[PDB]
Amino acid sequence: FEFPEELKTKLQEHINYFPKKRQAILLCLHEIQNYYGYIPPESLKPLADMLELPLNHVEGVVAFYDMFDREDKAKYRIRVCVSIVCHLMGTNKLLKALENILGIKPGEVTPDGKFKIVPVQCLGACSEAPVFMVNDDEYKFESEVQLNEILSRYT
Amino acid sequence: RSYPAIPRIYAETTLNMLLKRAKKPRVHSIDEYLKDGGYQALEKALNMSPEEIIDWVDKSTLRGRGGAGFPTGKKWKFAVQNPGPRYFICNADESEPGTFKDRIIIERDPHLLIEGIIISSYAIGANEAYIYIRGEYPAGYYILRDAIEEAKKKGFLGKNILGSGFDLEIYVARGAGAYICGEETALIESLEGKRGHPRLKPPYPVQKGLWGKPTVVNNVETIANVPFIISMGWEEYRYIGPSDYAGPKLFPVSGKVKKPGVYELPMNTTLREVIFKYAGGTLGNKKVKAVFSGALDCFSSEELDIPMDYSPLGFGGTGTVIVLTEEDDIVEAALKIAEFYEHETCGQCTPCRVGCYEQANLLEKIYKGEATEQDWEGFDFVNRNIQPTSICGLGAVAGRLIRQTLEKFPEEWEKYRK
Ligand SMILES: NC(=O)C1=CN([C@@H]2O[C@H](COP(=O)(O)OP(=O)(O)OC[C@H]3O[C@@H](n4cnc5c(N)ncnc54)[C@H](O)[C@@H]3O)[C@@H](O)[C@H]2O)C=CC1
Ligand SMILES: Cc1cc2nc3c(=O)[nH]c(=O)nc-3n(C[C@H](O)[C@H](O)[C@H](O)COP(=O)(O)O)c2cc1C
Ligand code: SF4
Ligand code: FES
Ligand code: NA
Ligand code: NA
Repeated sequence: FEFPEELKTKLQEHINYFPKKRQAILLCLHEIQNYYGYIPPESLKPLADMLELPLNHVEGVVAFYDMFDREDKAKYRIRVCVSIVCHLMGTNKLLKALENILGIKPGEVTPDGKFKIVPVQCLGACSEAPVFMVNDDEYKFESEVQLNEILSRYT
Repeated sequence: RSYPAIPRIYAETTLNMLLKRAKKPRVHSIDEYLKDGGYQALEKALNMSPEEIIDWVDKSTLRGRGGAGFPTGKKWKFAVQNPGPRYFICNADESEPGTFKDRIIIERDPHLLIEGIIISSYAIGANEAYIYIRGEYPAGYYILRDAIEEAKKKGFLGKNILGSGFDLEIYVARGAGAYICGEETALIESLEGKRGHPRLKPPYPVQKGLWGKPTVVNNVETIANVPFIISMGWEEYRYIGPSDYAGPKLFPVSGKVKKPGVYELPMNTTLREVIFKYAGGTLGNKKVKAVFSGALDCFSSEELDIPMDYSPLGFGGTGTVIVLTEEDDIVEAALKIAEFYEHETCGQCTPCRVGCYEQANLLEKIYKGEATEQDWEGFDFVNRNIQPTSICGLGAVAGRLIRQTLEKFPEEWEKYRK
């Protein structure tokens, strides 16, 4: 397995950013997941080499951090807050609307690999509950009609 | 440039300090910051001795806005009695349920935080500073990276800052989904490229932190106060709110209020005033049942006249106000808090690892009416026994709020036990 030069160049930039190469590990894994739509297991040995860390170290870091996904490729991750304030203000209404539009539940991917619903803890936007993200974009859920408009922008 | 979409969180201030620009829901770039006299406090600070800056921050009464309220000046004094090099860390991990105070400074007035970091780094003699921002704040990450480049361009960062001989670089690190990485020693482990496993304390980071060197960890909101202390002087700063708990404070208010958002208020403000005077009262004018101080404390409707300060009888914590009204099920709410701690324990300590899991597993059975008598007694026992042998605050408090709901709302819990 080899990193495409465009991705490899970004990874080297992160590794060169901090005073110590190993400090770039999370920025590199974010970059890899951004590129592939998940962390390919095969990607970890080359990354370990670039960070000058043992593979078992890199594997343990991927396992520890909940944003990284080695299982499912998805173009867009719909992160739905399931914590106290979003639960009080209508997490279940948002999940119902997502099921009506996409036909999937939390933990599932659409058949085209486009959308994965990821249940997450408090996203720190609680005044705007119930909260969701679509990759890096973050939104208050108002209604199914409003959610349908937002999702139409992701192609 | 173009940043990811951010919800436009409502922000209101009676003091016009931390939220002078951040009350408007948009990025304020360096030109707007300079127009408002931004970076003049840094110029003033670099003409003072580091020890003088520490004395001003000490005398200001500034206390850790991350939630523990440790005196900031005293934390700096502990660091500087230890040999260098020293590191300065801005904690931007903000992941407590209900807590969104730090992100509005980061995303709207990043230069207020940057100016704070530079003055604080100078005060403790750190030439290397970090911002650790949670993975789920991508917009904040891009905004800070852009803002740091602006500061470099204007000569507020790099070598020999404004001919002072003081050198500083600020590195922006990102989290990747762990609440525990906000714990200052787990944060440092993550900055070292490892799993977010808290360290046995003592030592405190100010003695042994990043690469084992003296390290100050301060919260975004703490650091955002430093420019005001230098600009106004510690005496004028102490005129803001009560003289023992002085300065502006941010209150992230959510749940069943008419005006959920961030309120900049003095800390002599009561919890009742936050809800009814500022946040517009309750949705449908329903009675307050409880306030969750994030995932830390549960206050009943009999405890609304407490001051929002760091006093023993005060609200304390992050200033996070989650409002539940008369129709909200306290056991359902307790279950969401249990689920949070279940999801976030790092598992190093046995009572924390098993206790956070069992507390959530058993409380789910209770909530769904599937609990045996042994499950009920088991739940009570595990709730009281998460803290033993714990080496960080998570284990220490994972049972705290839920225990307060059992003591303050027994009638509601008894309904489930039947
Ligand atoms: N803002 C957020 O999103 C979150 C905030 N929190 C807050 O975290 C708080 C607990 O934090 P901790 O760091 O465990 O509290 P702590 O009270 O043990 O320490 C507070 C600060 O003072 C320093 N300190 C304490 N004793 C010291 C000593 N003897 N010498 C030198 N320095 C000393 C610590 O190093 C730390 O920086 C809770 O009250 C909670 O409100 C928790 C989770 C998330
Ligand atoms: C589990 C846990 C999570 C924490 N998360 C945060 C956080 O997101 N942000 C923060 O500033 N402090 C957090 N803290 C508190 C820090 O350990 C530390 O006390 C604080 O960052 C020091 O800064 P301050 O003195 O300016 O408040 C957390 C503590 C614990 C026990
Ligand atoms: S108390 Fe819990 S979260 Fe803290 S170090 Fe121990 S196991 Fe990890
Ligand atoms: S509880 Fe959902 S954003 Fe905080
Ligand atoms: Na602008
Ligand atoms: Na914001």
